[PDB]
Amino acid sequence: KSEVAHRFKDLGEENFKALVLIAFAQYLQQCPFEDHVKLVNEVTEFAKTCVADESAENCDKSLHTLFGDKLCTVATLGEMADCCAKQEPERNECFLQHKDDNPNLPRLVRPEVDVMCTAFHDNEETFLKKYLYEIARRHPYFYAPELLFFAKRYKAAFTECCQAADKAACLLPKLDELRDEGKASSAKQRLKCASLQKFGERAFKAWAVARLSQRFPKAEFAEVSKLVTDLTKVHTECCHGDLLECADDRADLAKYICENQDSISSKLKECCEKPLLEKSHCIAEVENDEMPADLPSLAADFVESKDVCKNYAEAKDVFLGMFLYEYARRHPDYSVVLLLRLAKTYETTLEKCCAAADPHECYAKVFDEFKPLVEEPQNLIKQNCELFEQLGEYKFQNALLVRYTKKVSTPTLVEVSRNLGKVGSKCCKHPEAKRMPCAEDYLSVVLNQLCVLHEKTPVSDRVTKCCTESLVNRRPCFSALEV
Amino acid sequence: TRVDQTPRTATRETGESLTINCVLTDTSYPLYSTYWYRKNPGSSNKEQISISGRYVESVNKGTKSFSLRIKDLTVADSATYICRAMGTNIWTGDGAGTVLTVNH
Repeated sequence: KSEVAHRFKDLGEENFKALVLIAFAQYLQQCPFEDHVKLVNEVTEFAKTCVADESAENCDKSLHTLFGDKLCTVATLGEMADCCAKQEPERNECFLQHKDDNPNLPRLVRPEVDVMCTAFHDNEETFLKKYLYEIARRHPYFYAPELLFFAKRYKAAFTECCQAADKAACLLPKLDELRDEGKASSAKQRLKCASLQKFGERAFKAWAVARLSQRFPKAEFAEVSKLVTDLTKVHTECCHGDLLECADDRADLAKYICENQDSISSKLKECCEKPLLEKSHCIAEVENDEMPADLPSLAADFVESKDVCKNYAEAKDVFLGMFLYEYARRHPDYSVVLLLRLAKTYETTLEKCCAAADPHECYAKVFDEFKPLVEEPQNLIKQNCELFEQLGEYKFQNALLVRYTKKVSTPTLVEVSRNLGKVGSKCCKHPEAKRMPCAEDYLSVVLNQLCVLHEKTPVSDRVTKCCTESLVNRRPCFSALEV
Repeated sequence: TRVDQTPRTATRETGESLTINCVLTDTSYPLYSTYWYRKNPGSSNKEQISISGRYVESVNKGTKSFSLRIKDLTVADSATYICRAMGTNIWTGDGAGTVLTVNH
């Protein structure tokens, strides 16, 4: 068995080469493009011998072994050099701990449109690989498969814009959009990795159950659970640097989903017709399916049933998972974090009540405890959207700027405040029912990015406390801070 | 963590039986629930199987093994059979399937 050969066969040469490039660039963030090209070509040429013959020398070695050896060969020739002196699995772990989100790299200075377009024409392959490298090294936790989709979007932008009247008018703006989308996507991918990386699956899986249940309300719990399992695998591998395995697994998941649309969602047809990278991206951004017609209240199964405590005790995670699935499928208007706070509240009540002589009497009005929790984000959005609507984006940003600076580096405060002003502009324009999911979910990203930035240089204490305390309670912690 | 389903192909004649044997492997977690599904020939939807009458499930949580036996085999049965296992952590996985063909 040759893993490299299997991955090459499944991914195809072009995708294999791009993924190897991203993988190296995300670790050797400091190395020149040409260094990475050499490495990729060498790896690819070797992979081909394995494809031709799985019994060829070294073909049976693990991807981590082969990758580390390739990287490490370069390194012997600061701290990065130390990882190279370690053996697998310590070596991979070491490299993973050394993916620094921001050891600072100078912002990208784009050539002039005429120069770019000409370079695009002269050598599309190298030109596109160059960009792949630039993005990857600047964003080490950027979800690999997604980077491949962005690359095809960049290729489309150059294809269309380089044969337009005003190169810049067409191209420069698209590039700006892609850059912005890219940074956003990378921030989301860091949030997911941070949960997996520290806490492990249960935190990620909880988030996944809630999100998938809102998205696929008609799907059965077992189906949602299966999808969370598959997604956890993809995400785990990508997060730890198992890029090829992750990419192939994502392709396999999209395929599974498309072959089981009738058991998942009625909104997947359009995506399942798309090309392999475009299909997975579409599925990932698919709008929520309409929820089933007459859904009963959760009261019967989660409050009235005699088996509440029995079902909880037997398999707590299963029971809580079911609660989260039932509540989420019924509430696409809630943020995922709100749903997680409701499940945590339910968990704490059951853990307390089930120990009582008469559990039912104890947890009989649990749903009442939910009301204040739901209202807090709801009112916070109302007041802020109303303030935004009266101030405008700029003045709004400045009000947030002063508010947060008063509570707790100026460049960071400016950037975050600007982005927060945009949340307002983006989300407040949406109907009340859709405001929470977009606001709270995007804010959780912006705050995680702020946490990361504080993490590299911990000068403040209040922020670290809120950042590492509870992921679900990050915003309320932070939001509730005083001057 | 994986679920191994055997046999992946089967052909029986009318009036016979079929036993599909599934195993939850590569996990440290216990087996909680089991699920059996039927995907009709030329179908884009799998419906869950209510274990009754001809359908007989045999569970062994220690071996983490579960099997389904179909008593009387008819042409109508010709379909793809999928087994799903759920661990106590909710890790949910599917066996690779069984393509059974019933002939007369």
